[PDB]
Amino acid sequence: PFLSMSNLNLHNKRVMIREDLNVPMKNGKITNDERIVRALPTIQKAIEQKARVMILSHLGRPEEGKFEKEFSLAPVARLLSKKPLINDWLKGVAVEPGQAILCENVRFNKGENENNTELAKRMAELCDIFVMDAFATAHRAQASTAGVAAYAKLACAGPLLISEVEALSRALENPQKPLVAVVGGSKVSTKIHLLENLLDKVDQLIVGGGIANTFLKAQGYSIGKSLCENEWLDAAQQFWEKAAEKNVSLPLPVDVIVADELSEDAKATVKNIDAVTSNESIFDVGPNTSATYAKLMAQAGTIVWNGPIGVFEIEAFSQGTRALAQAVAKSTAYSIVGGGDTLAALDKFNLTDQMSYVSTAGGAFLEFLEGKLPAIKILTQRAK
Ligand SMILES: Nc1ncnc2c1ncn2[C@@H]1O[C@H](COP(=O)(O)OP(=O)(O)O)[C@@H](O)[C@H]1O
Ligand SMILES: [Mg+2]
Repeated sequence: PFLSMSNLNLHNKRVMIREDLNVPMKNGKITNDERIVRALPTIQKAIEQKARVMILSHLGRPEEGKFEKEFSLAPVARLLSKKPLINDWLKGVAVEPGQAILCENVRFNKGENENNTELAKRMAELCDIFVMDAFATAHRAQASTAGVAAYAKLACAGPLLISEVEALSRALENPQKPLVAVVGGSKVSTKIHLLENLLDKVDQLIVGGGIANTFLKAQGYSIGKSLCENEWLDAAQQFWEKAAEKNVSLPLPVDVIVADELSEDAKATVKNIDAVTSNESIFDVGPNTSATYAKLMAQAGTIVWNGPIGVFEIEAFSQGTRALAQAVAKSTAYSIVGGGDTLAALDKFNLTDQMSYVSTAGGAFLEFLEGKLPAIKILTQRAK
């Protein structure tokens, strides 16, 4: 699709690597460095080929033009060396072959967020080659993610954006069939565009949570005070029909666990969808349902899963989402998961390293599966 850092010669060149070093911080110190640990090899391969390395990154959300130490990449710069912070980097920097410097937070610059042309051209001035190695940022057009690549002598993607693209697109443009997609969450309305793209691709599709509750109500079931989006019932109904004529299996919950208050404390009751009374709510799938899911995972050649299928955070309402998680683990399909809350689940059940690929990207992960990304567009345009 586009050019890669592996296929380009970096000997003695000025190389500008955009990374996601946007780490959490507490009163001046780093609390989680997984992003640095992930970004390291890209920086090691550049140095090993004796590039003159300029490391580019964002941190928090500062006021453009207003320097504050709170959003300084200083602690990162110390933590990188252990594995200099350059401040006035736009006017130029000498960098010897084989060493690496970290430019100060790119979001300080007047014009980053608008993808200002002038700013971008100036960034492109400062380097021979630009390496977009920041998939978690690729879904927005900003001078440091999009503009710079538009006007840089030579532009390409780094190996991380490569791993992430390989995994996502592996399971979306020639999946080992059957492909199954599990999609859960609070709202149809935040995941409808994802459902649309996957519909043209999957063999089975499974909705969970709010989403499933909306679909069950579009079908005419009663679900009491369960979370649902009434305003998307027509959308859900029409999507159900589209699935039917494409022959995409779309099994809804046949049994659920309900309670009349959401807490570790109240009566959890396993029920047929028939039997949901007027002031109960659905918080999880039942055994019959999560056995149907368990079958499709076991038979799957590929799996894509975004969103827990019950209120897994409370313990009575977690059996459904664990069951599912375990099925994807034991399963032999190439599994791909993503989402803030889904990772949280995979962490709670300590099943994270059993999925073939875990995305930590959040929004860019989601927009890609929707079939929509500015960073990627330009990297190919330049490969051409
Ligand atoms: N039936 C339900 N009722 C209330 N909340 C739910 C229900 N199903 C799922 N949820 C909640 O929605 C969140 C998952 O939403 P979503 O953002 O789509 O997942 P992710 O962030 O993993 O992609 C979870 O935190 C979960 O507690
Ligand atoms: Mg659950």
